[PDB]
Amino acid sequence: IVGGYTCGANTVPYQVSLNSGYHFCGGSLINSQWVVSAAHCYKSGIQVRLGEDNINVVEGNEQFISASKSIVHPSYNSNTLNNDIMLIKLKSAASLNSRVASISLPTSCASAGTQCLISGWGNTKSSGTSYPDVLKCLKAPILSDSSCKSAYPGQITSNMFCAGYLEGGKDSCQGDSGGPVVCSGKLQGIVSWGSGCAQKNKPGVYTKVCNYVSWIKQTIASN
Ligand SMILES: [Ca+2]
Repeated sequence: IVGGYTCGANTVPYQVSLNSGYHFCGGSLINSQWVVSAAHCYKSGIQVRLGEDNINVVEGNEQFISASKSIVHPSYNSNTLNNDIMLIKLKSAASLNSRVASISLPTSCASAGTQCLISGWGNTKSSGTSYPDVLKCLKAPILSDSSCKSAYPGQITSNMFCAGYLEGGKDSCQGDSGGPVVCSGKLQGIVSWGSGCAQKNKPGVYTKVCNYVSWIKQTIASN
């Protein structure tokens, strides 16, 4: 996250870190056994780390649980990042508490103008590289479809929305991918892509979760 703030330990209790020897992607806990992330985050050997603040120090609220199954969306296209969403089932159920908690799925889509909370352990510089150990947060509005399409001609599908600031300086970044965009207590986006980070006229592009709730629910009901 560029231009954000230190969330505070365990204040984003649905935030997960995906670990394959090192943090490489965010996710969101959506019930005791399932994590939503970005399909472009797919790899084998995933350990899900819940209850994290400092990803480099064992602080006492962590739960580390191996992935038993990953399911990338049936229609994911890695070239266009259309349908940039995947589900991860945990080998055992997380113990849900005040610091490890699921995030509600939306019943309706967010609209342009709604402020949202975006979080992750991604890069904090737009012209440089510095990775935080503790979780970083950013409050950002959804942008209109037209201004999203105008920022990225020929690239925005109906499964994508933009959020952030056209003026630059505040965005998600590399290593935030897969993580949450939460608006009024509902998971409305997944950190997906963008041209650099926090660049003028190049806001963050997010997977539009409301389009996938049917798929998420049916997948969870059969796996
Ligand atoms: Ca830790």
